[PDB]
Amino acid sequence: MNRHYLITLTPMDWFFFGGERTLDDGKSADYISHSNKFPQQSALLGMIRYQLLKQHNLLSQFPYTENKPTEKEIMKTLIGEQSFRMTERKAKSLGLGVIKQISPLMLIECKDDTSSRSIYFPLPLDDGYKVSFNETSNEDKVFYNGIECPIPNVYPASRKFFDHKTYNNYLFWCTQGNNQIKKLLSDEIWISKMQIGITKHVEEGEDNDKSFYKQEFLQLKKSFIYAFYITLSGESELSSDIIQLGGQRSVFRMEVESIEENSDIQEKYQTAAQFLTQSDRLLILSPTYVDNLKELSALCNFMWSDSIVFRNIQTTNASNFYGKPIKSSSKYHFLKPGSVLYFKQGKRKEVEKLLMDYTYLRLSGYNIYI
RNA sequence: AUUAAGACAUUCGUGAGUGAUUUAUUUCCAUGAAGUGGCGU
Repeated sequence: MNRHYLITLTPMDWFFFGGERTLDDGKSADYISHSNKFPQQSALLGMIRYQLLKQHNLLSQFPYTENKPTEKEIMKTLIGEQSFRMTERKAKSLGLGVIKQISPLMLIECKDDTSSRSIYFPLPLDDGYKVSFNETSNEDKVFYNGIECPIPNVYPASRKFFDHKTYNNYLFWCTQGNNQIKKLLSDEIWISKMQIGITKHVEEGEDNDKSFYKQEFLQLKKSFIYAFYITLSGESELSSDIIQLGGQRSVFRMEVESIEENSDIQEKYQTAAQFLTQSDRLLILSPTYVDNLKELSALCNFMWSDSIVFRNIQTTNASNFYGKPIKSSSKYHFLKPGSVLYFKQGKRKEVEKLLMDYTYLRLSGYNIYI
């Protein structure tokens, strides 16, 4: 039937998950490139597809080449005809091969024990404060670009009011304790180094395009690994290997573990995130892509949200795999993890319906909440 | 096939130029070539 795996990635060296105004972008190519802390789920999909072809010896080698029909059909049945695409955001099927669903990438801490792994999540933006939202006729009201919404009274749940100077919840990641949420600073998880690189020969070149590039390489602290859950169609197999995930040939180690069958991985991820639940808000655990933010703000009053940029590399089975890849023509803005959507009385169901209507994005571990 | 791939912080560069171990300082101070006669009553 279907087969469920847990896939742990261990950084062998300093990795580089980059992208936005990255190098070789032109328009002041901006040699200084900073690494994103996580890869896009598209990178996860592509890595899975690349390794699936590696196991079956179906990769493209040598300069521009061709394909015979039967290997084309086996690539169809294994990986799919087309990469992760934003245009298929409302397709009810993943449009790929044996891959059905992947959980959002999760940060996992591996203590030196048989003891289980602690799952670390970004700290909710509302953690530490209470939002009361007093609404009995006009007593206070705010317009967000021309929409009526209640007033967000925010107090430190410890009265005073929200001092943005004290606000440091965006710098923390959380995990479950006995009954205390364990807060970890982002620096205690990711260490960064700036690298200076040049081309030695020196030929005719112009700045941002000849030499002298600086890249941010991230290292993940000792006992921390990246993980996700995958469902495969059952006629394939995933083998432990050494992978390339990210930019500048960032090399990782796959440990593929088979979890017991009949296990919906979405329920597993939500069980992991259960300790952050609050009855009055929806916690965004992974980037979300509501097609109308004004529509969402209609039913949510205070959206304690941030934004991340998403851009995808678009390739098919027959594409120049050695060349400037085709990037997604549109830049897609996603809701940062840890974002808080505060809804009206009731009305939770149709905002959840708006969030889950992107079933293709739900399957690629994006619009996940708790 | 993954906002990817490719790229030595490198090429040129003398720890060198100018600059007396020189200036000041009596081998000097004290000091008798001196002392005494002897016998032959």
